[PDB]
Amino acid sequence: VEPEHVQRLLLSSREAKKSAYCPYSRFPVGAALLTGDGRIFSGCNIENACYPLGVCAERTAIQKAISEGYKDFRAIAISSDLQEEFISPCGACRQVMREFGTDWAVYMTKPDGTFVVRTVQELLPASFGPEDLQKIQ
Amino acid sequence: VEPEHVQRLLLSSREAKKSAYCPYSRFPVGAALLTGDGRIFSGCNIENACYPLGVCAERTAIQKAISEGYKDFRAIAISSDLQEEFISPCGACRQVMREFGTDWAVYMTKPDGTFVVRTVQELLPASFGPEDLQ
Amino acid sequence: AVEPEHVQRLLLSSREAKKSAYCPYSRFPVGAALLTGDGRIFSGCNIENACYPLGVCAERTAIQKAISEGYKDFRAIAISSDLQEEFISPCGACRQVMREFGTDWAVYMTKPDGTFVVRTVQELLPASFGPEDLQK
Amino acid sequence: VEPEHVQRLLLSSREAKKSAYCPYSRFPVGAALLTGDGRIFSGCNIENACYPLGVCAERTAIQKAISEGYKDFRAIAISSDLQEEFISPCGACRQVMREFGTDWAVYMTKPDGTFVVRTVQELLPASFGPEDLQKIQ
Ligand SMILES: O=C1C=CN([C@@H]2O[C@H](CO)[C@@H](O)[C@H]2O)C(=O)C1
Ligand SMILES: O=C1C=CN([C@@H]2O[C@H](CO)[C@@H](O)[C@H]2O)C(=O)C1
Ligand SMILES: O=C1C=CN([C@@H]2O[C@H](CO)[C@@H](O)[C@H]2O)C(=O)C1
Ligand SMILES: O=C1C=CN([C@@H]2O[C@H](CO)[C@@H](O)[C@H]2O)C(=O)C1
Ligand SMILES: [Zn+2]
Ligand SMILES: [Zn+2]
Ligand SMILES: [Zn+2]
Ligand SMILES: [Zn+2]
Repeated sequence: VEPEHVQRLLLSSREAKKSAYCPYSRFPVGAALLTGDGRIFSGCNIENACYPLGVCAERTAIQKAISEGYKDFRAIAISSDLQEEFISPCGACRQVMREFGTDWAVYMTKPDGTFVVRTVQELLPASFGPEDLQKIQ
Repeated sequence: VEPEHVQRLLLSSREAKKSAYCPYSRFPVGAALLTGDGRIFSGCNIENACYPLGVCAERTAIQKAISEGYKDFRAIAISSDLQEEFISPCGACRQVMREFGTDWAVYMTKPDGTFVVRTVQELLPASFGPEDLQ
Repeated sequence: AVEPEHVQRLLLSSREAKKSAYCPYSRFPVGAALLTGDGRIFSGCNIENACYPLGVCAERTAIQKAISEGYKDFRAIAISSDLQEEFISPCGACRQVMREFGTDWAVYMTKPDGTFVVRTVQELLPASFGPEDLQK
Repeated sequence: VEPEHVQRLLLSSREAKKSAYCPYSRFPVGAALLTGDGRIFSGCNIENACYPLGVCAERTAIQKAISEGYKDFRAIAISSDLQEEFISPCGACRQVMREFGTDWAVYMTKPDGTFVVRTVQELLPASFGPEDLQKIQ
């Protein structure tokens, strides 16, 4: 029913959630990042005794990709155990997503397979970015 | 919000920028928060040798306000030295703002005094929030 | 060292600061108070977020408050929590922020009964990364 | 001459530095993490226009490992272009390392291959950790 790449995205994010390290919130989250060439990098939240030091599924996935040399992203899907709410990315992840482009898709899903799609631009209007430090020239 | 407050808020934000500790970016930023009862808490960005450990002006101000017992905010103004564009809050700050409501105002200014106003909701659509964990 | 008077003021201040803690997620309130060179005290408490990574520790709330007011000379900082049988220790992120402003100052890790362990920033963060590494 | 695992760590850390996304500080850092079963996970610092949203090499590597299901870490090496100074992990990274043990090694290096090794414990004494949050005490 859904395009093949969307199927891959949803399945990978749901699978990625199994590796979540969240003994404090018991709120497992998984993510699957799709690059331009078709490769997928997965991620999950990894908390810390000192809450502020944890990391979200999206950034774990984006950080993995970049460390591997991939900066061209097409889309990223997110999965959680919230059955009645589309899992949405926090502002911090939106900012990191934005560092690598505003024109890519974020699939906010539910366990049943349903989802909402918004671009990074829509998720982060009038975004602060590289231009602020006059880095685009 | 009362224009009397808006002005005091905008000035406080620029004044706060003078304390900025940003020897790495050399991009100082100030912010001023207005609570529901008219009290104003300001803040500035404080960087660190290891970049990830720095903090933004908005959060410095919000964190200050909360530590003083205030959690009901009406607006927050931001000021920087960037001439070409209105200084807007990074996603992390938008998420901290959201933690305490989506209906308040964010004043994104330019050094000359002009600005654009947007609510926390408009800056962080379809947000993740407290209700996700309740 | 630091006079028992300032230490008591720091101690009472951190404990009092802990009352404002915003921590509905962990329900682990923490308070902190730092002493500047001129004797002024600034306090803070942890402030969490629905998305855990966006919270902040009590020490950084205090330090950032101090700096925002123009103070960057610290003599000592005291931390307090509800942990009965354990001295509350600052996390690594806070130690690194403390280090940005010196390594020779004192950190007081306390218990709810007033007992404490004191260590310098240098001792809590040895062979540290710092501003000097970016100059060279 | 160093033990094979040390050579691998040193070399991987050096190679991972090439993927560093650090246009703001222009200070590239690489890290390599050795797990108990011998697998190595690399990472690099990934900055953001808004400085606070950046991530260090050590955590990029640790998060990669955990996302893949590895929590038993044996050692991690760090590399930078700092010629006459062993690159040291920031306090934030030492806290993340500590979440997964205090008794493993950290190799702080220089480009010439020389290094200083300390355990997580020595780099983060009287640390705050998971047990401080245990329900019963
Ligand atoms: O969309 C997202 C919302 C939240 N989280 C993670 O969920 C836990 C609770 O905030 C934390 O571990 C937090 O990082 C994500 O990883 C993604
Ligand atoms: O030494 C300290 C240890 C932890 N914390 C705070 O405690 C909660 C649980 O990690 C989080 O809110 C965390 O920030 C401090 O504020 C100080
Ligand atoms: O809206 C804002 C944009 C950026 N910053 C700060 O500016 C520096 C460059 O990213 C960093 O110190 C960053 O924290 C703020 O304080 C507020
Ligand atoms: O040991 C380390 C010290 C610093 N960093 C990174 O170097 C840049 C300067 O703070 C930042 O990008 C910072 O994250 C590392 O990744 C490792
Ligand atoms: Zn996030
Ligand atoms: Zn910010
Ligand atoms: Zn801390
Ligand atoms: Zn680090």
